[PDB]
Amino acid sequence: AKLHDYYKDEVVKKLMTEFNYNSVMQVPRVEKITLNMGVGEAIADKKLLDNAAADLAAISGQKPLITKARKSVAGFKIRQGYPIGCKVTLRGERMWEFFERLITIAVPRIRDFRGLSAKSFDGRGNYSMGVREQIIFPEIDYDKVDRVRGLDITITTTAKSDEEGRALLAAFDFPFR
Amino acid sequence: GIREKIKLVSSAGTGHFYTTTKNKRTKPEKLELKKFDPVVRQHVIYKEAKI
Amino acid sequence: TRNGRDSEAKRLGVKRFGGESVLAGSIIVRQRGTKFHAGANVGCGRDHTLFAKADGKVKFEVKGPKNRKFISIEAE
Amino acid sequence: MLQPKRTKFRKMHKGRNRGLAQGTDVSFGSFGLKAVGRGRLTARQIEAARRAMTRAVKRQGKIWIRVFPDKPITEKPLAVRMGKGKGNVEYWVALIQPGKVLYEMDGVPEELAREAFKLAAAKLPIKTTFVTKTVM
Amino acid sequence: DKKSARIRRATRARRKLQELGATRLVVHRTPRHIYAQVIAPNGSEVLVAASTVEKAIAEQLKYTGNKDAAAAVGKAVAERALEKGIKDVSFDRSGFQYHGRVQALADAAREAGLQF
Amino acid sequence: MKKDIHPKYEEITASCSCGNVMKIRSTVGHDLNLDVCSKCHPFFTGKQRDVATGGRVDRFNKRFNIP
RNA sequence: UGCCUGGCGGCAGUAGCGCGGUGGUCCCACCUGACCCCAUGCCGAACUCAGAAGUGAAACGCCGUAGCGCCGAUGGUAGUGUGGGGUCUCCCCAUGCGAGAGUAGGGAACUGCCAGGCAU
RNA sequence: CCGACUUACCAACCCGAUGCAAACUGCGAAUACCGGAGAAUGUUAUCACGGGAGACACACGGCGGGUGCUAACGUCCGUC
RNA sequence: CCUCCUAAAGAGUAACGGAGGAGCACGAAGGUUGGCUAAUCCUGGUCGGACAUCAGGAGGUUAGUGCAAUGGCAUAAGCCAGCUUGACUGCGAGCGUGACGGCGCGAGCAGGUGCGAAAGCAGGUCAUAGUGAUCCGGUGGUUCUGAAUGGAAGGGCCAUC
Ligand SMILES: [Mg+2]
Ligand SMILES: [Mg+2]
Ligand SMILES: [Mg+2]
Ligand SMILES: [Mg+2]
Ligand SMILES: [Mg+2]
Ligand SMILES: [Mg+2]
Ligand SMILES: [Mg+2]
Ligand SMILES: [Mg+2]
Ligand SMILES: [Mg+2]
Ligand SMILES: [Mg+2]
Ligand SMILES: [Mg+2]
Ligand SMILES: [Mg+2]
Ligand SMILES: [Mg+2]
Ligand SMILES: [Mg+2]
Ligand SMILES: [Mg+2]
Ligand SMILES: [Mg+2]
Ligand SMILES: [Mg+2]
Ligand SMILES: [Mg+2]
Ligand SMILES: [Mg+2]
Ligand SMILES: [Mg+2]
Ligand SMILES: [Mg+2]
Ligand SMILES: [Mg+2]
Ligand SMILES: [Mg+2]
Ligand SMILES: [Mg+2]
Ligand SMILES: [Mg+2]
Ligand SMILES: [Mg+2]
Ligand SMILES: [Mg+2]
Ligand SMILES: [Mg+2]
Ligand SMILES: [Mg+2]
Ligand SMILES: [Mg+2]
Ligand SMILES: [Mg+2]
Ligand SMILES: [Mg+2]
Ligand SMILES: [Mg+2]
Ligand SMILES: [Mg+2]
Repeated sequence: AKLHDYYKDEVVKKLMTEFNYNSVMQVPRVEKITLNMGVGEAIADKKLLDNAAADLAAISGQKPLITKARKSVAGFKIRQGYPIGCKVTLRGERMWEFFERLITIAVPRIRDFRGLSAKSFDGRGNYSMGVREQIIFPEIDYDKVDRVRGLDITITTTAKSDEEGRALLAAFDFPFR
Repeated sequence: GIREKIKLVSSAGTGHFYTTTKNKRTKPEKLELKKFDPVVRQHVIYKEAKI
Repeated sequence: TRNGRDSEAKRLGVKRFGGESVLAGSIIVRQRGTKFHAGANVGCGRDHTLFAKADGKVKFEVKGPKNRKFISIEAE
Repeated sequence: MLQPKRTKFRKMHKGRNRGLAQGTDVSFGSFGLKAVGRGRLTARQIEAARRAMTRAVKRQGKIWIRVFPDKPITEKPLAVRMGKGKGNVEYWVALIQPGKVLYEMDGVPEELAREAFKLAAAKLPIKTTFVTKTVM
Repeated sequence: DKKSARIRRATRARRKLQELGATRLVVHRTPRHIYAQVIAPNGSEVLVAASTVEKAIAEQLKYTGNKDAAAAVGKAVAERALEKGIKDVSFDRSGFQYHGRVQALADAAREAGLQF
Repeated sequence: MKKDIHPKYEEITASCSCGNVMKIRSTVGHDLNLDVCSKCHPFFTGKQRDVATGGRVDRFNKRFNIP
């Protein structure tokens, strides 16, 4: 809750002033975080996909869903229904917790940093972001690794405009370039 | 074409049987549905036998 | 040379028109799908045949938010 | 020649050609060549009339063709009997009813237009006349 | 959207009940309150009605939106109907999935009498 | 949250270089010794430069010292 | 009797959408918890329960406005039943029926039962 | 490694305008057909059952069409 | 044998007329209860590319339907789950379609089932193709018949090849 707490007094009240939100309800809050990691190399061997699953379960604290192709595509030689990736939605206590971790452990282990981008926003205000390796999280143990592997990390928000979001992020001292 | 014919036989020893079809390649499992035997006038087990 | 085929006609359509006096059972329409929908005292068969469920008179009407056509038996 | 790039079907019933036309106004250009009679216009007749009226303005102004031949016409080979299926497609036509503006011109003087359209009309199987825009 | 997703979820049963021409005991529940009414077969005429907004029922209750407010409404209506003239009835979830508060309302009405 | 399908998720302690210590919930299942927290980091702190370009003329006058 | 609001209908775009305002006493919504009843192919998001610190931001209801949708004459034209006729692949005359499109224009729905709150 | 200047030329979606369709339809007749009610008229003209058949090569003309060349005293259907 | 058109707005309607399909498949792809909503483009995002999986927006069925075409389909007949065998036996008011043989639809009765708290629903599948008379034989059943009589053989009847 650290940052849920921080959010509930420090963040809300700053943003409160700098936009002149009359209603408090108007203040952007963070809704949910979701961690995709597609694993096309599944159609080759299915063990790989489950091996991802444990990673994403080890990072995040909860079992991932296993996603399947919506339609068949011949481009990648897949057919509708084969498992090809896995996600976790994070919503509460756990969502704020992982977030805390992301900022204050994971992201300053990025092999050579320059912050993150502040360009990656959808236009409504939901921050999307990749990670090249998965050693970034100390949840995993680097000498017990099969492969280098990545994920998306998408922070879905109640922000209305692209801009208004950025503020919400920054106000948690989010490391933008 | 491929679906064979089979008879399902009452467990109530009456003799009475139904008939149906089956893909044996794909599902080779002696089919055991439960049907109404009218010689004893009660639902009982029926078990796949050969036509 | 590659043509020359056709199927046998199915005599579909309305058998009993608006105002006609019918007996319970009588077929009203034969159709493919529910071009007409069963209304009051009217059943719908497994080939979407509409039939009277009670002696009376046939009645068509348009009703509902989709402007569908319904058939009903007034029990006159 | 003008001809549908593709069609749902190869061959069409004969049909009839009753009625008056839709498209009786000069809509694009200033002058048009309207059809008084009734008949078929073949792709070839359209191309021949088009070339005639182009050449006699020396590529000044702009020509619209309002009609388009989208009806295929079949014929039986020589020395074959009746029956054994429908014939093979040979050429394409447009059905013309009285009133159908056929071509439109713009960007030349009226008296030049007159002489351009008079030539093209000699290439057509249907009686035509010259027409102008109307305010309404 | 919740209400749209709910209304849709109710409509099949709502329509079945029309054709059968049944007096229907129809529920409605929100965070704070639960309601009941019994509608004439035509679907346009209330006969008896009971809820946690009528002061007479509420003044007992510790809270107007729980499984005990339910039982209170699930009795008032059944009394007010059995004393009217209405024994046989059909229950109408109305989207809400027969459980908890909604089911509590219903069970109590089976105790009073209402024969569904 | 469903029962007995998810991994253990518990308190630990995460001691950086700069003495910085933070109780945190994680699977890892024992206390970490990490080396660069959000306080120990050039970028977060404000350190990293951007590589000094445009030295050629400074270089040359530093290197030779000639009239 | 008036004004609000919730539930169930009739009716099924003259009733829908957009654009602009506006409402929290009650109602409704978001909302606050989650060991429990119940729940998630992961997630109290949804469903479910126990509640009332907060806000009407969204949503929802209400009010206004013609940018759209929608409705739409009168007249004329097209067609066509019967009887005549021609220059008969297509038309014309007498009589009966008479569109579609488009034009003027309409239009920001109308209405029943029950309950609740306020005002008189 | 991107670029940058320039388009003598091609043009998707979208927007506005103009057409066409037996196998297109956000429209839609006249007639025809089904059912009900009422007069007048008609040597029951109607339906059922029983005795006896013949016929199952059709032709042209009008109207609506397929085929053919809107050829045929052609050919194939509907209707008088 | 099925679907569309020709076919002239009820049915039906020919040609060596114009176009396409069938000679199956499913113990779930059937029954019921509970729940759910498509295509496609745009924006952002590790490998990841025009196209895989994630998040948001626009969109509103332009998707989907075991297999043709047509008519249907949101209360979905489309998609996912739990439990299950109504892919029941006897019958059937009434009606549709045929020259006939036949084929089709069916509410309700009786017995015994499944799902649902219940109201209810279920006699296969969104519907329309997936088919072969009679004879002569086979298999199982049978309060029938049994050439002097008791049996039996053969015959009938019901189920099926
Ligand atoms: Mg047919
Ligand atoms: Mg049925
Ligand atoms: Mg015609
Ligand atoms: Mg025309
Ligand atoms: Mg909630
Ligand atoms: Mg109009
Ligand atoms: Mg008029
Ligand atoms: Mg009009
Ligand atoms: Mg409005
Ligand atoms: Mg009559
Ligand atoms: Mg009469
Ligand atoms: Mg003969
Ligand atoms: Mg003959
Ligand atoms: Mg002949
Ligand atoms: Mg003849
Ligand atoms: Mg003729
Ligand atoms: Mg002669
Ligand atoms: Mg002849
Ligand atoms: Mg017809
Ligand atoms: Mg006709
Ligand atoms: Mg004939
Ligand atoms: Mg034929
Ligand atoms: Mg199915
Ligand atoms: Mg269902
Ligand atoms: Mg992509
Ligand atoms: Mg989306
Ligand atoms: Mg489609
Ligand atoms: Mg189904
Ligand atoms: Mg009978
Ligand atoms: Mg039970
Ligand atoms: Mg089917
Ligand atoms: Mg023999
Ligand atoms: Mg004997
Ligand atoms: Mg003997």
